[PDB]
Parts: sequence; structure tokens; C-alpha cells
Amino acid sequence: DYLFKLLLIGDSGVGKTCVLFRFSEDAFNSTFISTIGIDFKIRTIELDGKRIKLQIWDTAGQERFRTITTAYYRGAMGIMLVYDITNEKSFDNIRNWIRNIEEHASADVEKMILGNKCDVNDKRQVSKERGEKLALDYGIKFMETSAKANINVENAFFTLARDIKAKMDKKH
Ligand SMILES: Nc1nc2c(ncn2[C@@H]2O[C@H](COP(=O)(O)OP(=O)(O)NP(=O)(O)O)[C@@H](O)[C@H]2O)c(=O)[nH]1
Ligand SMILES: [Mg+2]
Repeated sequence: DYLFKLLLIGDSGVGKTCVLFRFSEDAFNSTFISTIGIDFKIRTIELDGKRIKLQIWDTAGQERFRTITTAYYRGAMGIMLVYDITNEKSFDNIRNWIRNIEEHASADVEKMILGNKCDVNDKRQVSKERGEKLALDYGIKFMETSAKANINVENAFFTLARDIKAKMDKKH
């Protein structure tokens, strides 16, 4: 059945690993252990009766693997651009990521922005409408997710996968 590669991209500690863990194993680890070695996961979804194998590449947020993370753009097909709603600096840094993808990844790559840590509204620094407006500016999808609270985690991955399926099916 169909195989889609997926990139989780963002600053260190936005919750990329936790987002993949909630998608893969429907669980949450309150601990923060930074990703060093880029590791992929296969998560099988069903879109309109078709099984699609999502090869999800969980990249390291640390600056010393920027050059290493970028190398994984080849054949990526889809990229989750994750920032932390409680961290404007991470949100400011997704502009840099989106720009890097436009220049270095293929034109037909599908992009979505996730406002992660959406459950923690108390420490919110980034308004939902500021993420929506940025997504609108670049003409890409956006939704607020919580890996901890399991909000829009499946929805985000099904939304992105559909946009990849739609472009792929239209080639015929
Ligand atoms: N409240 C809350 N905390 C979250 C959520 N997602 C992740 N976190 C927390 O944020 C921290 C970083 O999560 P992690 O998945 O390791 O982030 P990362 O972006 O993969 N980090 P790195 O790029 O360095 O590997 C952890 O303490 C984790 O529990 C979420 O949806 N809600
Ligand atoms: Mg990670």
C-alpha cells in the first residue's frame, strides 16, 4: 500500500518527539529527552478505505544538527512545522524553517504548521490567530495540537496525508 515520508521540523523542545509518540503509540512521556540521532517511525492510517504507511522522521531541534536535519528534505513529501504556543521564539523560528524548505525542499512538498502545547493556555505566548495568520500568509494549513492532551494529533497527520494523497492522485 501507499508510503508517505513525513518530517517533524522545529526548535528543540517544541514537542516533535512527543507529537510522534502520541501519533505512533497513543501515549505521552512527561520527561524531556532531546533527540540526537534522527529516528523514523511507521504509522499506518486509512484515508477513504486506502491504507497509507506514514514514514515519520523525528528530527533533532538542537542547532548543531541543523545541517543534518536539512539533509532529510529529499523525498520528504510532507513536513510538520511544530512550534510551542508557550514559546514565541520557537514560533518566530518556524518562519526561518518555512523559508529554508521553500529554498531547499521541492516545490510539491506539503507543509503544515502545528501550534503544540495547546493544552497549556495559562503560559500561552502565541495567539491561535497569529499562527492561523502566518499559515494564511504562506498558504499552508495550521491547527493547535497537544501531544499530552491528545488534541488534533491524529487530525493533523490525516489532514497533511490527505494534501499529499490529493497532489499524488491528481498526477493521473
Ligand atoms: N504540556 C505539554 N507538554 C508537552 C507537549 N508536547 C511535548 N511536551 C513537553 O515538551 C518537552 C519537549 O518534548 P519533546 O517531544 O522532547 O520535544 P522535541 O521538540 O522533540 N525536542 P528535541 O528536538 O530536542 O528532540 C517535554 O517535557 C514534553 O513532555 C504537549 O502537547 N503539552
Ligand atoms: Mg525530537
